[PDB]
Amino acid sequence: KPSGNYNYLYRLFRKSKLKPFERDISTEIYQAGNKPCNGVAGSNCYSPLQSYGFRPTYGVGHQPYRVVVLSFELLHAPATVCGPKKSTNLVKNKCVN
Amino acid sequence: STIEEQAKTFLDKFNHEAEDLFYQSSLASWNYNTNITEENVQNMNNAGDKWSAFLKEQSTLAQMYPLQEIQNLTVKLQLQALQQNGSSVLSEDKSKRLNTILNTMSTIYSTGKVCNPDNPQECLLLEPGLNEIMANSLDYNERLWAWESWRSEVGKQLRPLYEEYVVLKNEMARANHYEDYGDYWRGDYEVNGVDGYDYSRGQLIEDVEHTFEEIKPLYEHLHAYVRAKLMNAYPSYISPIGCLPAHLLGDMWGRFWTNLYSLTVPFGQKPNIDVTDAMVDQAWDAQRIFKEAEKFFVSVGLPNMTQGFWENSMLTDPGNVQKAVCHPTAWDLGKGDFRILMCTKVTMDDFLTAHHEMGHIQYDMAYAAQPFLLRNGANEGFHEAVGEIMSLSAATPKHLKSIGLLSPDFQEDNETEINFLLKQALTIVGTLPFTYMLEKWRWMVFKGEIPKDQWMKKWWEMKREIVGVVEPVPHDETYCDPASLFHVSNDYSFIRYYTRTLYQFQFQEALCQAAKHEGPLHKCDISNSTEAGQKLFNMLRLGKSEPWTLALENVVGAKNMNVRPLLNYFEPLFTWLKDQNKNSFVGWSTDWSPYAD
Ligand SMILES: *[C@@H]1O[C@H](CO)[C@@H](O[C@@H]2O[C@H](CO)[C@@H](O)[C@H](O)[C@H]2NC(C)=O)[C@H](O)[C@H]1NC(C)=O
Ligand SMILES: *[C@@H]1O[C@H](CO)[C@@H](O[C@@H]2O[C@H](CO)[C@@H](O)[C@H](O)[C@H]2NC(C)=O)[C@H](O)[C@H]1NC(C)=O
Ligand SMILES: *[C@@H]1O[C@H](CO)[C@@H](O[C@@H]2O[C@H](CO)[C@@H](O)[C@H](O)[C@H]2NC(C)=O)[C@H](O)[C@H]1NC(C)=O
Ligand SMILES: *[C@@H]1O[C@H](CO)[C@@H](O[C@@H]2O[C@H](CO)[C@@H](O)[C@H](O)[C@H]2NC(C)=O)[C@H](O)[C@H]1NC(C)=O
Ligand SMILES: *[C@@H]1O[C@H](CO)[C@@H](O[C@@H]2O[C@H](CO)[C@@H](O)[C@H](O)[C@H]2NC(C)=O)[C@H](O)[C@H]1NC(C)=O
Ligand SMILES: *[C@@H]1O[C@H](CO)[C@@H](O)[C@H](O)[C@H]1NC(C)=O
Repeated sequence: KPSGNYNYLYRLFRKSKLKPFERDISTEIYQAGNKPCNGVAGSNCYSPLQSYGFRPTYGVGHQPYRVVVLSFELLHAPATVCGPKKSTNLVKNKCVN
Repeated sequence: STIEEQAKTFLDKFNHEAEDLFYQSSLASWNYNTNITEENVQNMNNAGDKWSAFLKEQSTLAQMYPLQEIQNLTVKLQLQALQQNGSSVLSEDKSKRLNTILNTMSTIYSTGKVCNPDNPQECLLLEPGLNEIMANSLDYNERLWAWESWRSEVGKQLRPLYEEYVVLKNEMARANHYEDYGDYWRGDYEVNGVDGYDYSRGQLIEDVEHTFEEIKPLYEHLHAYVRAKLMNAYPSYISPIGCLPAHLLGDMWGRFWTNLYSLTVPFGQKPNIDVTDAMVDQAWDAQRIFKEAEKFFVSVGLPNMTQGFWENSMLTDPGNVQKAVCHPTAWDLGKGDFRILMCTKVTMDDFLTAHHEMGHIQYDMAYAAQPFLLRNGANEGFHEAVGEIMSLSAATPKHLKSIGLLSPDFQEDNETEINFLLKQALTIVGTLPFTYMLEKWRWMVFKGEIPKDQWMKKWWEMKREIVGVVEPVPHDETYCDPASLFHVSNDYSFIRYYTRTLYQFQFQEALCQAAKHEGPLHKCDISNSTEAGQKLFNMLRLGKSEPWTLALENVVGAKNMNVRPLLNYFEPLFTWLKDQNKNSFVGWSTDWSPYAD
């Protein structure tokens, strides 16, 4: 939207890199220095959530893109979700298979 | 838990927030600049002051990381470019006084008036009419009256303000460990901690004075020719062995001599190339010019336009009521948005200005990957040189005879060669002495070598010694001539116009060797040659990440600025000139004066 769309965030400060397929929703103050800050913004203690400034007058490379990541998995189940095929018509008076 | 790992943590957040706020402010500024209304003024000023206050708060916050323990060089560059207090290190009263006197100087320069001695109700401002009388007239007394009155009725107001601005700026620069305000200006060419590309602030003066010493053998001949020709437009006013009166040069101060071309054209019976009737009679519109420029730029190997550039840029003048000040500029609003603003017509000068602007656009497109604080030229002089070599190469007959604007044969003769080279010389090599002299004078004033009771005397002595012009009326220590210039009264640096002129021709000769040229340098084009684009893009994508004396090596092969490319470019005119002064006296004596009689 014009004048900014501040409803799409992305966290850019984490103490440890993420392990595969983990989701974190914490909003505690990331503390960079050596002094406790007890949860207030200021010097060497930053808030880790920031928002995209999406606007229509952007160049390709800053416009919001939507992503849908599919994942496939087979643990042990014999008959599960599967794609559709072609219902071979049933013939009669003719042996074959 | 170190004093370095916090720097990057702070710099990331600063980069994000600064990019956001800067985009907001620049969008507001554009919205004003292309649509002049009343509410847009406040809508722009609001975002401007918000961005300024945010930058000030980040500056007073970033003083917690001492620059002495930072080891990485990019973060050091960013912190040092962010740490400088700049102004506001003074007390409050001094700052208010300095701001007031700066605004007063700008206002007095902008709205000065001088009217006739025989009719006191017909005075004209500077811009609409004074530098028009000084540019189009041919009468001696009229030019003399204009040049004398503009300095006697507007210059005399700037001296008691300049004599305080000097002291205030000296204190503001001494409060930051610079020893004067001149060193603050030269602090742009400063480079520390590279072990092979060092450049101390003090070597700039030596470099300038050692490169100007090689131009005089050409400037002297050009001056002798211009004088031997001027002695036919105003007879019995110029002596064959004296200087040129400072009011017969072409404009108010003598910065450019290009307005003399109607008097000193070598062969006045051959019209130089001007493809303006072909463009008009072939139905060329305001978009075809930019399409051709984009095609030329994509020929050498640089990317296409961003497609956000064609929908939002303002290439045409909005007709009915959209009054917009259109001085051609290229914008870098950020976040991948590049726009161009110019009220273009269908002529040749705009056809070259389009290429000039697309030069800046390509430059800003190249280094858009660096952090925010490093989105700028390698120094204050690279941008205009990069933007200028394109237009330099886009006006050669070989290039214009392949696009279609010219006939496919167009027989060439050395007379048009000389014409074009001389018209180029009256603007390129005609301003270097004046620029060098004015910068040397301002340095010697700020440093304190010239006591405040010897300003005008030393100024006119240096003008007689270096540039070669003499005043037509004595000037005592009540006047103030340097302040009557735009760049001097508004506190703008001036040394960049002397380094751009050298970087331009250095880049040109460096790239013209990649395209494997054959003839003289002024007939080359870098189109259709992909290696030139690569050599140029190797420097375009750096920004301020590396010291400028490194980005200068990647394209040329040297470490400092040089002057051999300029003389290599001007060799033919040099020879023809050296064969034109058999009877005249090349040089000048500093004794003759238009009133010593
Ligand atoms: C140039 O600025 C003026 C002043 O803001 C604009 O005029 C009004 O702009 C508002 C903003 O949306 C509109 O709602 C009004 O309808 C406009 N009034 C008129 C009489 O046009 C103007 O629109 C701006 N120019 C352009 C091209 O948008
Ligand atoms: C600290 O310095 C190092 C090298 O001196 C930088 O490392 C470069 O980082 C960029 C992007 O992160 C890479 O594209 C380069 O390949 C890296 N160079 C090398 C030699 O590996 C590092 O970026 C600097 N720190 C910061 C915060 O920029
Ligand atoms: C920038 O300005 C400040 C003053 O506004 C200079 O003085 C330092 O200010 C900090 C902040 O209060 C103090 O903690 C220091 O004790 C001051 N003195 C120092 C650091 O010597 C500061 O020095 C200036 N920095 C630069 C690079 O000019
Ligand atoms: C750059 O190269 C292109 C392609 O080789 C040139 O375009 C062709 O030039 C020939 C020469 O007369 C024409 O016959 C073709 O019709 C052109 N092709 C097109 C698609 O226009 C172009 O002239 C070269 N430019 C320069 C300055 O050398
Ligand atoms: C332009 O080139 C022509 C030759 O292409 C030059 O004409 C010759 O100049 C020399 C110089 O003394 C004479 O000895 C020859 O007799 C000339 N040739 C003819 C056919 O008359 C001309 O001087 C050149 N002009 C410039 C300004 O470079
Ligand atoms: C640039 O755009 C033109 C037409 O818009 C296209 O033909 C050409 O392939 C493009 N080149 C690049 C490098 O995108």
